[PDB]
Amino acid sequence: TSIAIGSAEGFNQADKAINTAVKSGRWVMLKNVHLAPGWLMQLEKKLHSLQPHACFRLFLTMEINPKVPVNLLRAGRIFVFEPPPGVKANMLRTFSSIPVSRICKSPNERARLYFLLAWFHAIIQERLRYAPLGWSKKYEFGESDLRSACDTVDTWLDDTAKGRQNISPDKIPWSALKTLMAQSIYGGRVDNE
Amino acid sequence: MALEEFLKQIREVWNTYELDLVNYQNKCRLIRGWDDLFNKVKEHINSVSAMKLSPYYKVFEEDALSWEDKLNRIMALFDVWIDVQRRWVYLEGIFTGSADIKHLLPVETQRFQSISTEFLALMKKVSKSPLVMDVLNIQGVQRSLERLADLLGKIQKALGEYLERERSSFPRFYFVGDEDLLEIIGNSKNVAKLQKHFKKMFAGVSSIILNEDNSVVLGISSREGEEVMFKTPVSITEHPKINEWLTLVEKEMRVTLAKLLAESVTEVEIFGKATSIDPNTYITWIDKYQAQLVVLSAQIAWSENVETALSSMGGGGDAAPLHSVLSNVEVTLNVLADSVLMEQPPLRRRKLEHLITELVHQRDVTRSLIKSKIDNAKSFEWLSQMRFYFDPKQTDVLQQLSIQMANAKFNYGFEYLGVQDKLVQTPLTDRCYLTMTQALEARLGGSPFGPAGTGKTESVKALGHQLGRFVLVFNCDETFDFQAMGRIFVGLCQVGAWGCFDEFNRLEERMLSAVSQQVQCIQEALREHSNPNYDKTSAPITCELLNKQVKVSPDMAIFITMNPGYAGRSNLPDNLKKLFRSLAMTKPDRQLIAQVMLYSQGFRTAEVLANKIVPFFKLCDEQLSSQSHYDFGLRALKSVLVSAGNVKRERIQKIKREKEERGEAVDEGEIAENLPEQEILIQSVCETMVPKLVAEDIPLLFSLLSDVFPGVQYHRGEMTALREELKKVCQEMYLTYGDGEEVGGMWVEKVLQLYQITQINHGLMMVGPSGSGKSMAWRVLLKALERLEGVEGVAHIIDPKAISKDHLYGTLDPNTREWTDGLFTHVLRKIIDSVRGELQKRQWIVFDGDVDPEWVENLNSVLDDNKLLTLPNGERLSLPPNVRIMFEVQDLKYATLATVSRCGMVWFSEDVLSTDMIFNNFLARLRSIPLDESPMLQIQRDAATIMQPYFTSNGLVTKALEHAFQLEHIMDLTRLRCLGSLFSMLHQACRNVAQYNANHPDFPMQIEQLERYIQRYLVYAILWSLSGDSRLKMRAELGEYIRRITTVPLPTAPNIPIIDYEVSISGEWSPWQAKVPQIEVETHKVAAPDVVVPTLDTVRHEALLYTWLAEHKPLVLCGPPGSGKTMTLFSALRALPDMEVVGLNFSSATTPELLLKTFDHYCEYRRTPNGVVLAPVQLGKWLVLFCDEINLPDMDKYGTQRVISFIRQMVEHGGFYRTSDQTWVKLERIQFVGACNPPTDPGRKPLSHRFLRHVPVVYVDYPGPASLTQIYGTFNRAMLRLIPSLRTYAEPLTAAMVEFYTMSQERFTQDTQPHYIYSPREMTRWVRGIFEALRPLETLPVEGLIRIWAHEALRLFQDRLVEDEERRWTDENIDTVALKHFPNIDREKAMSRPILYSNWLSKDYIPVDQEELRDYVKARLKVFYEEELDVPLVLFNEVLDHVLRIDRIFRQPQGHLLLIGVSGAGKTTLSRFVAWMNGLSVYQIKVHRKYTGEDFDEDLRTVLRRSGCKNEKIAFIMDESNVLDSGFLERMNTLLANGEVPGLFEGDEYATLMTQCKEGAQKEGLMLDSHEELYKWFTSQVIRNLHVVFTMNPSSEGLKDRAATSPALFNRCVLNWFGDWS
Amino acid sequence: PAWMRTLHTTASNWLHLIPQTLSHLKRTVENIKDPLFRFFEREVKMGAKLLQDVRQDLADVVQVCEGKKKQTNYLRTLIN
Ligand SMILES: Nc1ncnc2c1ncn2[C@@H]1O[C@H](COP(=O)(O)OP(=O)(O)OP(=O)(O)O)[C@@H](O)[C@H]1O
Ligand SMILES: Nc1ncnc2c1ncn2[C@@H]1O[C@H](COP(=O)(O)OP(=O)(O)O)[C@@H](O)[C@H]1O
Ligand SMILES: Nc1ncnc2c1ncn2[C@@H]1O[C@H](COP(=O)(O)OP(=O)(O)O)[C@@H](O)[C@H]1O
Ligand SMILES: Nc1ncnc2c1ncn2[C@@H]1O[C@H](COP(=O)(O)OP(=O)(O)O)[C@@H](O)[C@H]1O
Repeated sequence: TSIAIGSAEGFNQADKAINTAVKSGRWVMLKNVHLAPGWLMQLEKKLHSLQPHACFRLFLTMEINPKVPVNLLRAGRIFVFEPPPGVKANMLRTFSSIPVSRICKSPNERARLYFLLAWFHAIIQERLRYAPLGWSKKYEFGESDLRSACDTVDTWLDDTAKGRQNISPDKIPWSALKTLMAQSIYGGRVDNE
Repeated sequence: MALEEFLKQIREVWNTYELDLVNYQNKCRLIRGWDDLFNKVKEHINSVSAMKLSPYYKVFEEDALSWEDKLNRIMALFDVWIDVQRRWVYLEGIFTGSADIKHLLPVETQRFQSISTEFLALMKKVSKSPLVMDVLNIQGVQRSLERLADLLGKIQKALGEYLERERSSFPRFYFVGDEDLLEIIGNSKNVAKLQKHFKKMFAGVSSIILNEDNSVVLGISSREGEEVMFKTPVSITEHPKINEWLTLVEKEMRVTLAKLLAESVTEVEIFGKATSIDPNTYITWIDKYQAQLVVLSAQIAWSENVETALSSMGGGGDAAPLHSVLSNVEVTLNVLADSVLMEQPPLRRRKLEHLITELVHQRDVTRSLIKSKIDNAKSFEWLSQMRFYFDPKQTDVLQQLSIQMANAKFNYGFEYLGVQDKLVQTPLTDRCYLTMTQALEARLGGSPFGPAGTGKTESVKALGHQLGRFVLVFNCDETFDFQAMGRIFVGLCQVGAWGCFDEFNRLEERMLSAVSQQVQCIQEALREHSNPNYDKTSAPITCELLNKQVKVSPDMAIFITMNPGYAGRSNLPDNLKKLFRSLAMTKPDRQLIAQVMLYSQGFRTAEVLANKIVPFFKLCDEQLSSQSHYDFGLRALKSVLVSAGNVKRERIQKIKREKEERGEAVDEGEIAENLPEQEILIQSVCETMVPKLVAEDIPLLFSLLSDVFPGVQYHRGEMTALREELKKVCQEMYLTYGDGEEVGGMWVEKVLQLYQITQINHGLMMVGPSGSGKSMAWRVLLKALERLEGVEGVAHIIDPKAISKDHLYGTLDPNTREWTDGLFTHVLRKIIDSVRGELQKRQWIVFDGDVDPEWVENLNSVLDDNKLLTLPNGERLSLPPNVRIMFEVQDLKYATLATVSRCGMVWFSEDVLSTDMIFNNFLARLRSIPLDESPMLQIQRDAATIMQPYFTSNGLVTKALEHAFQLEHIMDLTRLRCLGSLFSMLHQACRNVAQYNANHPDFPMQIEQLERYIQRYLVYAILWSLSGDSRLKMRAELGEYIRRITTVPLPTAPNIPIIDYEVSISGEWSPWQAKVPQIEVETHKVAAPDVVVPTLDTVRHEALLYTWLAEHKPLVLCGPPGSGKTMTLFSALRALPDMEVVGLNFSSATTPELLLKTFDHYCEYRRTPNGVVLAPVQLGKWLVLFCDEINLPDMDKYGTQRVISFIRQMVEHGGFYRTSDQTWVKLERIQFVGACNPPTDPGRKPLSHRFLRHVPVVYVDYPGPASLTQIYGTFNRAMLRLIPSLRTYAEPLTAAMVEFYTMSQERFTQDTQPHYIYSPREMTRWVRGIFEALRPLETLPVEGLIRIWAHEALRLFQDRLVEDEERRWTDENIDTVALKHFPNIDREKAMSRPILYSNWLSKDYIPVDQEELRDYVKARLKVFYEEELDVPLVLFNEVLDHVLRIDRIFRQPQGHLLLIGVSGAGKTTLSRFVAWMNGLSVYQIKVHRKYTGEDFDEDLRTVLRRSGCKNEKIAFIMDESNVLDSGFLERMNTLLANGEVPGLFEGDEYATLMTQCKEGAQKEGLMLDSHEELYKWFTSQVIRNLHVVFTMNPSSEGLKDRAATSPALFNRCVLNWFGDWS
Repeated sequence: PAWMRTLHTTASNWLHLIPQTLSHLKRTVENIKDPLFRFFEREVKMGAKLLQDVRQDLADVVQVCEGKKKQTNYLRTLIN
């Protein structure tokens, strides 16, 4: 049960979902909980005096914000999500996120296209670290851009390759992918010539 | 006798006038012809006033008087009846046509049956005798109509659920408010009333076409008159239900648009694949079909031609038929350009412009395709374009057309868009189209972000219109919460419409996170709708919105346009950002948008014009001076290009008219060839940009024009008729009019520029410093336009910052989801509805006040081209063409680029309104308007003649003002503040002359005496107006300068300044010292609160304040705390018996609500023919609202004090707005006096210049050492008369007092501690304490007097000290001062360090031994333990000191304590012990976690009831921890300062309090019956009985914060620093 | 006080470093036609205004640090 924090009915839904899941053993995720620190303190106090089901899990997804209560941080286990340390780590994360069955489809060139996409994403995200030289500003090149690029690659490869096992590299729609990534997927965030 | 003839005419008209009645479905005879009746009443009222003007009026006065009353009554009745009738009509249609409402809502159905019976009975009575007077003479008719209106309103408000269900029935009703939805549902039978509501439910359908019966819907029409005729007309008789035939109309609209598109495509296939096109055939085809249809057909033909050419070239080595496509496009473009070069009908002209834009885009695309050597139709260089494919073989007409971009495929929605302004399709609108279509194919939203003026909101609209979608634009703000956005989403999903939520980042971050859920579920529903596995035969795709299953239409989409570069905007959560595909729209291609715009408008040199005009705008941006109101962006180029097209059309029409009236020879080609397009563009550029320019930038911009456009000159038109109207209006308004370089020419030019801007922009801003003539400019323009065009001008002036944004725009109730209209919303909706003909008048909504993004960014869609006021409840109000939105501001330092860009600017400088103009206005008003309401007029005329030489250019007043601007004043000096002060003082001089004439009927003032008096008083008033708010040194400087520069006789004293002299009525200077006698105060009146020892400053300030108050002019006293501002004001008001003063104590949390509570208590609202008037309950008395801390109220982040804006509106405009019903309330018999500390003091803010313009400021500084010596020597001489042996010690003692005071005031300042404020208040308390000690004693040696003096010095100057070294300094310096001024005394006897005084061991206040006091306190503590509190206390010396101090304060009237020290030091326990000793009952508020402001109000009511009605002495002990909100501190501040909270007792609580006060007064033996006397007695009792003891910790920043949050804690509470235990 | 003396020395040194005079450009009928002058006049105007404001503020700070003049709200904010 996924609930986005921020509204009073959102708090009611969160309370009801937690009360149901601590008995049924289902998972409850609450997003952007950093926007309600007082309700976070109340939630920590509620969680301390509780004996939930063995399979119950409560995920609280937030941004790193000093307003998050300290007692909640001590009560839970913290996982920090941030850009991967390097190109190799970025490519490993990309290859882990993308399902194997998606890459290993009918065209044998899809694997190489996905590898090139992963390398491009890793290079761009690593260039983001050097803010004035790698880019001009800290662009939000993230997972959404990678997913959109993968969807575009899949769409245009299935369009060009009508279920064939192999497609000649000359026939791959390079212009389509390049233009859509430069103008729509990655170039949409770019506001600099 | 013409008055009698006209009265007889009116009598005959009203005796013959009958209400025009028309039958209503055989139910009753409804009144018809409201406009004629209202116009007749207005005309007769104006005529009666015109007769009141004449003198002969008297012989008929009473009769005419009687007439107006009847007339007024008539108006009043018919100001209600119409509304009533209208309401009933639609309510009837809801309770009769619909059968489900009786089962759903039976109770108010029966209620409406009863009220309908009453209404039909009344209508039958009217039908029996349709005479207007006979109707007016019906008993209780007015009350009956008001009761019917109230009941109808309650029923109408009790119909929300039915309206929601009806919205569910017809989804487009989600975009219609409850009022208009009720109107639509009720008036379903009478279709003619629904025509004004179709614009809110459809994109381009403004009205529908019916037959003569109004039973068959033959088609639809747009706002431009374009009509679409249905192939299958919709029959209303077959489908009586409103929603059913509305749905049929919408479906038939789509079907007929599809069929007409098919026919248009079949027709336009001829023009395609054709080498030469006949212009007549193309024009006939264009006229045959709609604008969107002809553009769509052209796009389809071009796309199919390009596809055929690419299929032909697919071989690679084949020929290139793409050149054929380019040639056909160029031929058609040449035909279109030839067509737009000659006169065309406006609809065909717009069609031709759209076709030119589309074909220029097509030509560019085809040239790009040819240049890229494209031979395959599957090349992405062709696939990335927007391609239109038509399939005539498709059975479903709605699916015959497909629009494809890359892999994205869309179906045309076939929504009728009317004639929409098409956007040049530049490269960024192509990139925008590509990115947004990619987002749509992924079932995501679109997010074009970037600065403002880039195309984000229109590019979204243009893409939606290109796909034939209904795009709804929403101007988001912080009030778009989860529920409002969810309901908007429900409406969009059910309708199948595009939602463009602009300024999306203005929502709260929590609200964005919450709305992410709805966006995600909507996108999931859309994605499951896209899968081919889904079949429409199955259950429709639904989503979970607002706990409801809402069907989702595949045509729906969500777009958000935002500018992330604004600081203070919300950050979208990542889970919300991942739902949208973002695109940076930063640099629009302005060169192409111009070139294409000028090409489509008929300019032959469009390329040269664009290449000259875009760099010109860049040059203006980068070369003119940087101003906050300058905008040279895209919304300013498109404003110039549109104006250029309009000006070219006007010039062509003018040339044709000249040719017609001079011979007969007209040729379109000759005119087009011989036409100065350069001059047209320059004229538009000037008309748009010159008004905003500052004086120095005009030559720069004209030099830029000469550089970029050499040889062309801008000669502005000479609007002779408008200038004559302006001259007449200025003459009747006492305003100076001038032509060119004459006095006032700049102002008249600014007025003409404002008139020019009104015609181009529906949003205006008059930007300029206070007193630059903006208000007079637009008022005179409105009156002149009314007199010239004959259109009545109505202006609604709104102060946007004097009220909250909720009160300005409206409030959505979080519980019942009911919308309450704000001020601007109510005004705009009333104009739009046009119940009383508001659409036939020129409506100007002037936002006079400060502009900040928070309130004005809600007007982006209004001041844009959407012209829509978007509300959170999904309602959209279209701005009528006759409405102008005006912003009269003094600066734009807080407005953003989005606001500045959307509005036309007129810059008024202080040089526009010269000082000669103000002098002329003053002199004309003096010579014309009598001061009494004629000997007074003759006196004014003579005085104006005498003052004429000095009120000239380079005159005495002008030079004096110029010199005074160089001095230093306690407040910022503005010209109009000084000029208003001087004019008020001169009016007072004229009134003084009139009073002298009245006092001497036999011998009135002669010419020479009047001249002498007026000249001397002019010098005196210049001194007191140009230097009143400055120190004595600056007053002396101004006096010396005037003596240098004046020819008026002046006092010949070698060193005494002129400021020390007054002007006697005999026309001679007389020293002020002659009015300052050495008075002898009574012994029992020593240092009393109302006793004032006259001094020079006292008498001068009293005279000045009397001068300013007698004119009812609001005024301000600025000075250090304790200087004597309140004392001087009360002493001056004592000379004005017809003035009742009410004291308000401003704090940092003060809002206009305090003033509203004071008005609700001391004043009353009454209804008059002219509106609502708020006047004091007392008759013949003027209420003086004395605000004591005017500059304390909090200034927001945009530099505005809301209460200061409220007071400025109430002074400048003479009233305010009631937000309960948004009604203008006019103040009567109310004036304003304010007091403040200098703005440089901590916590004080500088008052607005607009506010300071209306309030003269007088600087009341601390009395000097000589003044202090005089005042307190008088007090000490009065006091020491009790003991004769001490009388000879009156002179030294005072000196010692003064000396020590001065020393303390020099040693302890606010730099060390915030509360280190020493004032003559301390000296008054010193005299009071010594007098109280000496009063019971019959004799006393000098040593006892010195001991009392030292004790009082310790209690006043040492109790507040924080550090020990400060207290040691105070002790040592008291000793040294006493020895210095009292030698030869027993030092040890009078200065034994334990200086303790107490009345516990005796009847009198005599010195007490420490050990005896300790034993007595021990015994009293034992009794205290055995009776009240059994908490043993250890007694040490500081405890004895503290209990003595607390007893001292508890024995004083209105004695409040502020004990500051570490928690646990015993402050509360000692306070309770002393209160028990003195017999006071201890009251403490029991604060818990649920303790709110209402609980504190109840506790305050209990305390006030006990201490004011029951005569019970109460010590109210309050701790800083008990304060949970700032309202606690506000009420405590008011109670501490005044002794009564104004809004604490209201409703039945006030009645109960009045009954208890009457009982208490009867117990005391007083005869009080009136509520005012009862409240005054209650306040006196509360003052005498309630002692508030405030305890807090010794915080550093907390004390400084409290010094501003609760000022009375440091002025009315004695501060005792207990601190920590030493 | 220590911070008062430190701020006094810093403000005196800053006043020594910053120049004192900057004369506005003179308008002429033929000077306006030159875009370079149209830009340099803006440059000099802004520079002179900022220089005057900064010099006045630093002089006020030095005056406060010596106790000759009282602290105001703007002076308190600037010193902070
Ligand atoms: N044409 C005129 N000739 C003479 N006096 C004028 C003229 N126009 C305005 N004034 C006077 O000059 C003063 C300016 O008032 P006005 O209301 O025009 O100023 P404003 O720009 O609205 O100031 P603020 O910004 O404070 O509202 C008033 O005394 C006004 O009556
Ligand atoms: N391609 C274009 N062709 C013509 N006018 C355009 C074009 N792009 C923007 N405009 C105009 O620019 C102005 C600002 O555009 P708009 O989208 O309202 O701004 P914003 O992006 O700040 O919301 C409007 O007058 C709009 O019609
Ligand atoms: N001429 C005077 N005669 C009597 N009291 C005076 C005179 N001048 C100053 N004072 C004292 O100055 C104080 C003024 O305080 P108040 O009237 O509250 O002024 P403010 O509102 O400016 O603080 C009073 O204590 C008053 O007795
Ligand atoms: N002189 C004293 N001797 C003994 N106990 C004291 C003394 N002064 C204060 N106390 C203690 O203070 C407690 C309550 O503190 P209180 O008087 O309420 O101080 P505060 O209100 O400043 O917190 C009492 O229970 C008592 O024990």
